[PDB]
Amino acid sequence: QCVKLNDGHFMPVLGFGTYAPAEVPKSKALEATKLAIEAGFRHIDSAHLYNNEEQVGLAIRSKIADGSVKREDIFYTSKLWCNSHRPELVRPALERSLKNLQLDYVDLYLIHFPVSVKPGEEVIPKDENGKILFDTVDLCATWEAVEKCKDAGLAKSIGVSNFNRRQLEMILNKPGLKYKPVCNQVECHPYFNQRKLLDFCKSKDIVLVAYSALGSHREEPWVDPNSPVLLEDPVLCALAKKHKRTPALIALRYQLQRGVVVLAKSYNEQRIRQNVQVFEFQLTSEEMKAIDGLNRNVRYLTLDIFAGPPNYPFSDEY
Ligand SMILES: NC(=O)c1ccc[n+]([C@@H]2O[C@H](COP(=O)([O-])OP(=O)(O)OC[C@H]3O[C@@H](n4cnc5c(N)ncnc54)[C@H](OP(=O)(O)O)[C@@H]3O)[C@@H](O)[C@H]2O)c1
Ligand SMILES: Cc1ccc(Cl)c(Nc2ccccc2C(=O)O)c1Cl
Repeated sequence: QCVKLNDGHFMPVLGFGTYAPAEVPKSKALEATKLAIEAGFRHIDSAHLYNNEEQVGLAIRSKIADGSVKREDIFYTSKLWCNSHRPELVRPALERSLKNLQLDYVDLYLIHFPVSVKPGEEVIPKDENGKILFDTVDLCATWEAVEKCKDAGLAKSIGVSNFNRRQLEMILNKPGLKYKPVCNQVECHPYFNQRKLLDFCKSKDIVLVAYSALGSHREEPWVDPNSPVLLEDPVLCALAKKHKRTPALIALRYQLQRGVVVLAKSYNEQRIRQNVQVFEFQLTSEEMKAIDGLNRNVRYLTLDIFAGPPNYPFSDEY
């Protein structure tokens, strides 16, 4: 149920997504994460950006309090947001997440997105024309500061998110590198299966962690409603009928069988319980190949909001 990371720690291969659209009230993240843990999730994904770490930590700590799990059974990821890329601000951001969580360490701390914005409590600062107030930070300098968080024991493992290949080689080839990224958390699903980036990550012992593995929240204005609905896919639905599963389950199983660690968000008790059944069955080689054909280079989360600056990850081929 776990993949060994390039730093020797273990990451459960199914992870619970906690991000939800802003309209969802904060209290739902607490109850959803508790259900997820009860249902069998041990890997929990959050971030400063999500504004739920107080609730997600309470949920985690509640299931420790009631004897469900031990701290060491839980793999909790946080992420450094773009307003704290500056080296001096990286540890303060990690310590703020920890005080919010009331946890002593995160199992994994990621650079969330490689484009920096102006420091300040505003996660998306903007000028009067509505344009983003970008910042100028050496991402290698950011990484050195993330590394010291591992030195200090505040983050068991460290990694990146939304990095392309050239950005991974920039970390990888940096002089004096102490710690490789253990993972690169990116959008990945049968409509955007990241085959090329996945093959690169493997080459460097970097785990690819798939987000929007189920086709994403589809929340406007982040995703176009005219994009195809992954979970309405004819092939996924046929494999669902054949296996007596669901299309979400097919989508999730596909990643596990190609060596991708897979996130899955849901605030619904029924589907939270359904999704941990990804371990109960398996796809054949021919079904895997059919799902491979579904690729349409369809990115749900383009994050145009942050395009323009060079660090914008999604302009390269991969
Ligand atoms: N840049 C980043 O690092 C980044 C970006 C995006 C996401 N993420 C992270 O990774 C997670 C990925 O999820 P996501 O939020 O993009 O969405 P997702 O996991 O791809 O899909 C979530 C959506 O699918 C629905 N769903 C869940 N289980 C289902 C099931 N069994 N059957 C049918 N529908 C189901 C959910 O509705 P219900 O809640 O009603 O079930 C919700 O509308 C996020 O929560 C977040 O932790 C990271
Ligand atoms: C503005 C901006 C820029 C980059 C990312 Cl990664 C995000 N993050 C998300 C955007 C939409 C939905 C979910 C997220 C997420 O990171 O989970 C945002 Cl809000």
